Amino acid sequence: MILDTDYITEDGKPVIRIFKKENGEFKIEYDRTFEPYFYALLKDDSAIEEVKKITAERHGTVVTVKRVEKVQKKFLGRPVEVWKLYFTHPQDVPAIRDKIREHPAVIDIYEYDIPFAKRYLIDKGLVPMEGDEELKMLAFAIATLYHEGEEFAEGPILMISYADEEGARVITWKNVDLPYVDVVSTEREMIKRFLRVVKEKDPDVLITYNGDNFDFAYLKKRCEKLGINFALGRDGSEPKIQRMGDRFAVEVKGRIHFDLYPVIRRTINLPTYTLEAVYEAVFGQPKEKVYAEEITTAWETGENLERVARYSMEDAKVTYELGKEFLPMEAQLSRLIGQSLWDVSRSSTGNLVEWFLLRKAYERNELAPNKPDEKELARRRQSYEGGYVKEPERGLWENIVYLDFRSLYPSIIITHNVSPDTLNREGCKEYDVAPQVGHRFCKDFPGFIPSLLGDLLEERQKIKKKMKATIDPIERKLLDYRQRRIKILANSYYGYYGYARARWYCKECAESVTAWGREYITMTIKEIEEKYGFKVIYSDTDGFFATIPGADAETVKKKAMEFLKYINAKLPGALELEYEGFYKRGFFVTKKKYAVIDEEGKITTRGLEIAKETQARVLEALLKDGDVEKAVRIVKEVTEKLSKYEVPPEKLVIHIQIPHVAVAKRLAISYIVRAIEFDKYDAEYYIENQVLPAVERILRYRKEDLR
Repeated sequence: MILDTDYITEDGKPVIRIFKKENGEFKIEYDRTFEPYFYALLKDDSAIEEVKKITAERHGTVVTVKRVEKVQKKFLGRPVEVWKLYFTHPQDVPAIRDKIREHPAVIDIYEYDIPFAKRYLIDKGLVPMEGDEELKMLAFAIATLYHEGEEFAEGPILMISYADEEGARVITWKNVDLPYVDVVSTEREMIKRFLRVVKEKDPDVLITYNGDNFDFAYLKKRCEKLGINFALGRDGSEPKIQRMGDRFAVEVKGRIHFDLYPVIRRTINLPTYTLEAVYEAVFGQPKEKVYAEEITTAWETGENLERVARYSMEDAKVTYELGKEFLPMEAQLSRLIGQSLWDVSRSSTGNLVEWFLLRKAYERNELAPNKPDEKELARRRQSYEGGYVKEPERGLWENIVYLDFRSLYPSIIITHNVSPDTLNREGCKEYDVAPQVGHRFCKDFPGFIPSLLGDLLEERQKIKKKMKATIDPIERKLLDYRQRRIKILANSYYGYYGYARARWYCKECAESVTAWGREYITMTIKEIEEKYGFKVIYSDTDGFFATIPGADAETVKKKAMEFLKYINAKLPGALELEYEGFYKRGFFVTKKKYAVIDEEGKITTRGLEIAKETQARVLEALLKDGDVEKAVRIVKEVTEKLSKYEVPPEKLVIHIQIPHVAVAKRLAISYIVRAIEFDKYDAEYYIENQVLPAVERILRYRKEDLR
């Protein structure tokens, strides 16, 4: 399995090394054959003699142009004559490329900012994270001592917790008595112990949570403070720090630093991104949290070190449990994109497609356009973004079927050949004009993007076919993660067209897909009402709900299957409209806020929602019971229990802490009322101001009719 690629300079010559676990042992390959390059397009091949003598300077050693060959590539669907400029070392390119573009006879410069390490993977066709070998993993986290005002990492570390397969142990420094805790000498010996623990297992993945911005920076500052080489790279090197724009990143050479925070950030939307909230959002188990003030109160005194050590151990366990969950799906993404798991885990969705396009561009000899210059980069961000959802029909509806579009936006791209190269082509025999926006796209020749897109969907079906007829469940899990990965990549193409930093940027293509998306739904938002009964209630992009009014619960299903076979033969090729599921009593209030049922309970969704109890008492009556007023009639009967001071009050309690911080000033942490106590009347405001969202959000009669 290829883990990563980079280069070392040897005698001023670059040497690509391919870190790869082959069989059960780690291995380093070496390739001194490879050499960097970029392209130049010029007026006449006369000045190629003048441009070869363009020289720059790096480290007081003059930079030269090594060799040059003339190659032919198709750029914007038409072949071009560009020159492949070779050089000796990779860092020669940033020092001379602007001076070659500086030449008056050179028109433009191409493929000059691709990292040398990643360029090698593309041009050599080497796909990372391939094969059936298995990677050793170990998760570790550090818990330290904190004081305000003090600079970063001034205080020492208290215990390094590490979790591998076969258990989670904790190395420490003070004396705590637990079967999974190791004490030794000082803060220095515990590092050399942990550095010993790491190399003994020799893992391929060092799993961390927020390790790019906390753990490694903290470990490094104190290691140099105590004069110890932090040997973590399998070649004896120390973890390198990348700039990565705003925040920083850390890589361990020979291994894969898998920071969970960036990947958790991409796939989940949470109010706070703490390990405890992340652990239960992914697995459902609560996780106790020991704070920075409690951790700096136990060690300094020695009182109750039983919890400060056990919290770090659990931090290690869940970071391993999360990494073991999220890494297998992130490995197929790297094998799909063709970059290291390190590069892929910290990449935005748009840059994932960019890496994937550069790969396909090289195989198909497509010259890659350049990144935007800074003037046009600020010009692309001003672009108007417009997506609209028709307002949902209000009321209570039953016997509903939800119809869904099979990959609407990518299917629009392949059918109409939506691409920057086919855009406004000259002299073509057939065009497709987009609705309202009016862009033309040639159809005689397939575009670069739509050709690749069709090769992705027609590669996911061929994989979903193979998921069945495979017996090993872990093998079905491999194909399950890849097919689920192709869909995300394909759905990122429409967003890539609007991506500002994108190379294959085409705002004309993006507006067309939205217009075609709007045209195709509204065409089928009707066409079902005029010919098949069936008036629609809710309708977002790629999906709409519909039902026949006052029809049988089964007749709608039998009528829903008839319309599908009709428009599926009416729509173009890739446009497939599919059947998702059946629903009974359901209501819709403004776009994107809805709650329905199926046929056996279970609130299909909420998308909108003491009071935690009252709100669930409004939902079930509105859907399962389906009575009209009742829910309004019921909440009006909360004042009879709450404002009358006659409902069990010890639920008024807000068990959530960090009225605000005044009870802490009063207690110079559950509470209800500047009180704790309890066992004397409560407040006449919570009954309305805390149940208003339990009603007004869902109930849209008079909001004071419940008062």
